[PDB]
Amino acid sequence: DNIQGITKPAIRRLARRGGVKRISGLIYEETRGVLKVFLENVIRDAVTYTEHAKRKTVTAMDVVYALKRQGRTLYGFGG
Amino acid sequence: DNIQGITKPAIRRLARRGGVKRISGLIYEETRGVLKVFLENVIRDAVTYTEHAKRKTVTAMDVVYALKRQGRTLYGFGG
Amino acid sequence: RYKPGTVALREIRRFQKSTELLIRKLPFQRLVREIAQDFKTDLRFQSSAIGALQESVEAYLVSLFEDTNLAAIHAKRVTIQKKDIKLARRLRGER
Amino acid sequence: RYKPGTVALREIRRFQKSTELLIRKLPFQRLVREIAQDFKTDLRFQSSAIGALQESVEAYLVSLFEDTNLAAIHAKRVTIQKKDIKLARRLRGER
Amino acid sequence: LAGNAARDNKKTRIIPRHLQLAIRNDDELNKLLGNVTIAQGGVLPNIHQNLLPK
Amino acid sequence: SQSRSAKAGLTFPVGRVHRLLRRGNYAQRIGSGAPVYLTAVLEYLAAEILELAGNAARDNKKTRIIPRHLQLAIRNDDELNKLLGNVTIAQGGVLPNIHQNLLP
Amino acid sequence: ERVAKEEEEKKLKEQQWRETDLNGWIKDKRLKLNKLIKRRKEKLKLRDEMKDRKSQVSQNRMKNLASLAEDNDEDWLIYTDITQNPEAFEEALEYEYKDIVELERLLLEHYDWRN
Amino acid sequence: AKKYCDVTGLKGFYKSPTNNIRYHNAEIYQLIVKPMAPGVDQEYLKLRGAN
Amino acid sequence: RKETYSSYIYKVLKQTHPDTGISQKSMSILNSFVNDIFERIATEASKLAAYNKKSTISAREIQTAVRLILPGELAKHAVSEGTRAVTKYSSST
DNA sequence: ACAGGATGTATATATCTGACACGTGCCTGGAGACTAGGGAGTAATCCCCTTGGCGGTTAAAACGCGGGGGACAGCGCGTACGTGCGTTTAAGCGGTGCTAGAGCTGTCTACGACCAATTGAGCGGCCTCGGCACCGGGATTCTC
DNA sequence: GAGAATCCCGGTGCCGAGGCCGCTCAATTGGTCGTAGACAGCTCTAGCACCGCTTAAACGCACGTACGCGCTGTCCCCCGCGTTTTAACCGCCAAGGGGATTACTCCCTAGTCTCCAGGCACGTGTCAGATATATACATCCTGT
Repeated sequence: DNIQGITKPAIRRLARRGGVKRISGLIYEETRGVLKVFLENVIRDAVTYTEHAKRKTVTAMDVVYALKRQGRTLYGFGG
Repeated sequence: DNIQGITKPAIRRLARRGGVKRISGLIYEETRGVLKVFLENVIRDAVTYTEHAKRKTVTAMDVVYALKRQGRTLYGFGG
Repeated sequence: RYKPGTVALREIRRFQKSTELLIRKLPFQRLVREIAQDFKTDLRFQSSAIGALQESVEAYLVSLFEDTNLAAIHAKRVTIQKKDIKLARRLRGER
Repeated sequence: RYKPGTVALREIRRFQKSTELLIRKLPFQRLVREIAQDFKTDLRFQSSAIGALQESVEAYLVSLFEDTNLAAIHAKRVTIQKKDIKLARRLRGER
Repeated sequence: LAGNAARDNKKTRIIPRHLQLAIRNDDELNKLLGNVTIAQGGVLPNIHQNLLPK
Repeated sequence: SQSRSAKAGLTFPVGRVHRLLRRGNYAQRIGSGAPVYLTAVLEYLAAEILELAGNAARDNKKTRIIPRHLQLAIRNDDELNKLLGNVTIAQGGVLPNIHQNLLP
Repeated sequence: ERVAKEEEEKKLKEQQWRETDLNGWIKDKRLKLNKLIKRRKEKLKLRDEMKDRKSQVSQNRMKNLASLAEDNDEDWLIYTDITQNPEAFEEALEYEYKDIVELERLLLEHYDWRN
Repeated sequence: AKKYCDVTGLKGFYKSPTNNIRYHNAEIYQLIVKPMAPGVDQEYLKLRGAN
Repeated sequence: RKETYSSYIYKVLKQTHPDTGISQKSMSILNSFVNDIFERIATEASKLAAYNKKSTISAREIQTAVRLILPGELAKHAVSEGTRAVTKYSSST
């Protein structure tokens, strides 16, 4: 039950940070699919990075290069 | 007549190459505007590139590396 | 009492007005492990890596909600639909 | 007599497989000359750079145009407008 | 891919249009080279169905 | 004797960025004006960001610098947003924006 | 047709007033043109003052924006009125220029290089 | 030595703090010194050898 | 000896806002921002050095790269301040 | 509708912990003096390519005008989702033990820069020719 | 069933595509050696598991209305085509601007040794906030 382990009122909270008034009932599972393919495309690069690092622990450096390379660089956690 | 070098059959052809069927009768000016801003970005970068090279003509090599800076890289005219 | 639409503006102001995380941590950690063990089994993860994944999907989702709401106003509507999401994903560039 | 729309898709097909240059050399060459006037004076060019400019511009206009066509049909319409163009510019992210 | 895009287009010479369809028809090379643009090859033909009348 | 940062009137280090340029394999030869030019550019950029961040922190009537103030300073400014239109922020939030027709 | 008839009646009354008292109508039209020019100058001054990031108007805009980002229908209208109007200001300036042109036409009906 | 305005050649009262160009009065500054392209002040300063 | 820019931006914050403090997450924001700007400008200067058959990076390449990276008002102010700093450093006599 | 007993407020104190600050010891990279090789500055000079401009053509752009398929405002069924309330679940904490492996250090050594000799791979240039560009007659297949 | 309008097929002119040759400067072969990397060894930060507990939130469900979506009339604004105007294309000779290349002096920066202090790891204090006590009045909510 882990694909919809993140829940629908949390999706509403993220949507109402995003400024949309009314949301459908059929947008939850497609946002879950978008989220799933987004983390797939991120931790594929992150697990290649930690595979080449001769490490079993995924650190903050591998994930931060993984979103740096896709044009979505993130500040603060790169220290 | 300065900007009027490009004309109605030209952008009709370009919109037809966009696969559109019905155009509006005064979509003219904003297309002229985005035309203007795309060229002035590209040849501003080309002018800086040829200024640093002490080359007071603009070459093809400069503008294809200006596009490759801009993320719209061209193939065939050097690189 | 309130008319339907004023308290929605109040909570949308409250959600835009704050900076807290909106995704539960343990289902996300479980999701990260279950989506990572197919690539490589018995992996270990860093807590700040999970926080980085948290803030990345939060920024991606809220930006996605901006341009899908822009698709909603573009079609003279208020509620978003699935074709608004597909239009935003296509016009963003990815498939 | 004739009906509009079918000859429109007819020379859609006629210009679809042929991949020729569209906009003439001379007026766009003059426009490139006057748009480079204000940055540096007495600038010359060469014929390959002008062709590179033509290719980049036609690529940009096509890549904007079927995207704004998709934005037009998503609002259940065929004719394109101002706000379709602004929505395409906002969703592609030049703003 | 340039060769098999050249055989079906009745030409024994490879033209940039043919390899344009070769890189627009295979998905792996399509998003391998999605940000690039090529020389006088145009666009692969497609027609969306509500533009098709009747 | 004395450092090159006070010789050029700067607070950012010069030998540090000279070192970081040296074995960063950008090129095998590096001139002398390169670290002082980079140092002055970094000076101006950090000073501008700190000016706007301090104005936002004072605007919150709160005596520290919190990344919400950094987000406010980044997105309120025009060309700082243009320079930083790609980077995602840590613990920053989203600027308040409601589209006009949603107001009744 | 009622609005067109009212506009024609207003035009006939304006023509009768211009034929009856051209001096007073010309003075009133000149005063209206001067008021329109003063409003256009104030709008251009506001547009120039908004362009300065170090101006006090930009600081007040940042104070109102953070006031909507740190801590009702009227506050909702204030948030609607604090939006960026780059093209709306240009359209309002074009409308004011058209109004000034109409005022000059009404004055007619009834920047020095040496410095 | 006498100080002269770099643009007009008249008497130079003020000097700009960004590009070290001496100008005559306000309208010269607002129309020339502020919006000038970057790379034009150098051959303005080259005539008196100040680049 | 883990190396970071904390002290320097502490003082240049202190010459304009004396009664203000920095959070550690914010501290990391300015550190990562400085490193990102350094990386972008330096790789553009190296690319422009490799442009012209030139094996040396000097101040002119970095001035051109600053004019390429930054938007216009930031660019003109950055080259003004950098030119003033270079002329201060060169005339050390 | 009023009285009576609950909290609420105020305006001082008091004690006490929490999340920031500041101050100090001590190492390794910055500064200075120095040589010397070499990349860069600079003048000359060959000659490639770009710029101007006859003028003649002619396909392409401009104007205009009938008209019809589409934008767009208005309308209305209904259904899908807002709004609010009761029940349920495992989200968050925090406590801590176990230990995996991230990180650091010393030692060995095998890989790769570096200099030199040298030869043919591979680039500039020249030349024959055939596939596609062009071109025209006619089959043929959408369209109204 | 007319009417263009693409597709097909045969013929022809043509120009870059491929093949060949001179020869240079770069690939390869070969030995030296400082040293980065492998690699074993070792300290201990931190990641994993998990027992149980408050409860916010997730889940579920009922009610209903703004709103998605189909229908529709109407203004009108682009579409299609004919004519006319205009400048794009093309041949093309020509002046010379301005890189390409070459020659060569020289300032400029890598390299090395000595070195010391600026800057980081890790200590010690300071108000901000929380929490109380106490004596009244004040006020509020409820029952009588």
